[PDB]
Formats: sequence, structure tokens, C-alpha cells
Amino acid sequence: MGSHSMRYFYTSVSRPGRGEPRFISVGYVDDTQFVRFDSDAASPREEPRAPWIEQEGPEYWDRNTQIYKAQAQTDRESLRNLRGYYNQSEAGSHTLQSMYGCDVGPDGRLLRGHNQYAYDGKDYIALNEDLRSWTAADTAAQITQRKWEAARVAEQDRAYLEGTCVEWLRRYLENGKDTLERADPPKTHVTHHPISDHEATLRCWALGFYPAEITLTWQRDGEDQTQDTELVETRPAGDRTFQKWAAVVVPSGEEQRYTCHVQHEGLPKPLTLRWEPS
Amino acid sequence: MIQRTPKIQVYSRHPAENGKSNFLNCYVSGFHPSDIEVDLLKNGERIEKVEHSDLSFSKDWSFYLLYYTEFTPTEKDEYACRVNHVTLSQPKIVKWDRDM
Amino acid sequence: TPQDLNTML
Repeated sequence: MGSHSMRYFYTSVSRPGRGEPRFISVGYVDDTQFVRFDSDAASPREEPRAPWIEQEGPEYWDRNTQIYKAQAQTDRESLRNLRGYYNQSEAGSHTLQSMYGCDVGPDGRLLRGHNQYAYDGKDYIALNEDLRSWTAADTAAQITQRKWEAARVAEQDRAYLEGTCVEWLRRYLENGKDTLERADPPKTHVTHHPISDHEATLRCWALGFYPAEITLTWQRDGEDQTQDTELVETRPAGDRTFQKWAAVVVPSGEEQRYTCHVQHEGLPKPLTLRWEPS
Repeated sequence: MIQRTPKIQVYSRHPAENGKSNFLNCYVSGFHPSDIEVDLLKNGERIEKVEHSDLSFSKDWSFYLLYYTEFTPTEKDEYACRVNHVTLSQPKIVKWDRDM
Repeated sequence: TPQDLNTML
């Protein structure tokens, strides 16, 4: 692709009897978090979470903090409205999540924008790819849709995604270029773990890679072993990089028929590995 | 309401070498709702100094968090993470297996 | 930078 993304992820959660709903936001460029805000912080403020954003001046942090405080209030009204749209009790805890942002290509041009919401973990409403129209999941979301149509909300959302979001993403990519534009390839190896006299596990490891997107596959005699491969979810190491493994159970003596194939944007060419007994 | 139970992985930042300082990670993902309690354990006792990442979520709306602490592994010391969530009828303990 | 002036659902 050469492409990049910026995303904001908001979570509001009600907690009847335990105060007003908590609002959390995090911002990402690609797989790198760069800001947070938490309404339960002793002094809620947007805070930097990557080195390259620390250079933004006080006006940045002050503006953004005001935006999140207003957003938290709007989300509290949204949660009240949603409880009513679903005929729900005031006794229960409910969750509103929102995700929005933009994708750009290597030249900085908009590829697409996103602006969508979920209620209790279920898709609720989304801005369509055209940035003009909405898709509502159910008759409750159709209320929101009618209100947002009447107010021409999508126009403001389009303007943000095509203007602000792309312009600030481009700035972040320039300021963070040494890390955000650097792919770190996986360090790979294969381990062997006897299970019984007649079978063993071959585990293909990928360590230390960024971004998180990777493909690890095993082949037997050149045929992909999809149903027989155990994959773990890609996981963060805590130093910006990610880890993953894929395993297969193989008959004793047949190890050399199996190859692990690794694809990652940090690799000029995909890797083929095998178990190397010493 | 539809809930999702956490997936749990316990692992180190760096390949483990006995007596070398590292970080122990407990990655909890795929869960909904977002309230979750995670302890890291050394020989069954709660480690005090544990940090965690800021709450985020995946494309499918499910939440994920990384809990982590510095540790120096040894041959004998046992590490684990213990997770509680509304989907669990008792806390789930996942032991650290340096091979996983 | 986040979006300003969002509307309630």
C-alpha cells in the first residue's frame, strides 16, 4: 500500500450508582498510539503517548482537552437517548463506542474515511464510504439517522475527514517519520517440541516486527495447512513491536516436508523457513 | 445482552534468559464489556508494580489491554496472570510458559 | 487532532 491511517477510538460507559459515565479516548497513527484522554483522571487532559507529538504547543493540548470534555458530555446525552430508543432500564450499564478517521496513500491523498458507532458492542450506525449517507443497523439507529440527516451532520464529518484529518495525519507522519515510516521486519525461527513418540509440534515464530500486519502459514509438501495450523493472535511486545506464532503437529520423521512462510511489509521478499535441527 | 469472554496470552517482551531482566506481559483481548481485572502473579502472589495500556478496541468493537511488569525470570519461579470478567464464573489463571 | 462539534445520537 504505502498507506497510513489515523484513528480515534472513544469509549463511554455508564455506571448507575457510581457517578456519571466515564469517557476514554485514544488516538493512533497506524499501530502507534499517540494521545489519550480519560475523564476519570484527577485532572483530565489530552496527554501525549508518543515522543513525536510532545512538540505540539500548549494551544494543541488545550484545544483538544476542550474537545474531549465536550465530547464526553455529548456521549452522556447519547447514552440517555439510546437507553430510551431501546426501552431499557436506568439500572443497567451500557457502552457507546465510536471510531473515526482517515486512510491516506503514499502521496498523502485520501483513500477513505470512517465514522462509526457501536452500542453495547453491536454496530449501531456508520457513515458510508461516500461520506454523505448513513447506514443504520435497526429502528433505533434509524432515529439517529433521521436526526443527523435533518441536521446535515455528514457534511461536517466529510469536511473533517477530507480536511483536518488528512492534514494532521500528514503532519504527524512528517514529524514521526523515523518510526511511523519505518517497517521493522520479523525475526524468525522454528522450534520443535516432541509430543509423543510419534508426533511433534513445529512452531514458527515472528518477533520484533512493526507494523502488526503479518502472515504466517505452514505448508506440507507445498500445500497450505490452514485447518491444521494453530495461530495465536498477533500480540504487542510493549516496545512498539509485535509477536506471533503458528504451529502444526507433524508425524515424527516428516519434519522436512513442512515449511513456514512469512509475509511482512518489512521484508523485500517473503521468507521460507524450516526446522533446523542441531 | 451479548458479552464476549477475554482471550489471554502470557509471555515476555524479550526471549527469556534466566537471571536477565525482561518484561512479563499479559495481553487480554476480544472481550466485551470493557470492565476487567487483571493481576500478574509470582509464585501465586500478586505483583504490585503492574502497569497497563490505555483502553482501546479492535475493528469488531472488542476491547484489548496489555498488562506488564519488569521481571527477572529464573528456573524455579512461576509466573501467571489471573483475569476476572463478567463472562467468567471464577477468575481464570494462565501460567507463563516460556515456549508460548 | 480530534473532531470538534459532534452531535448526540
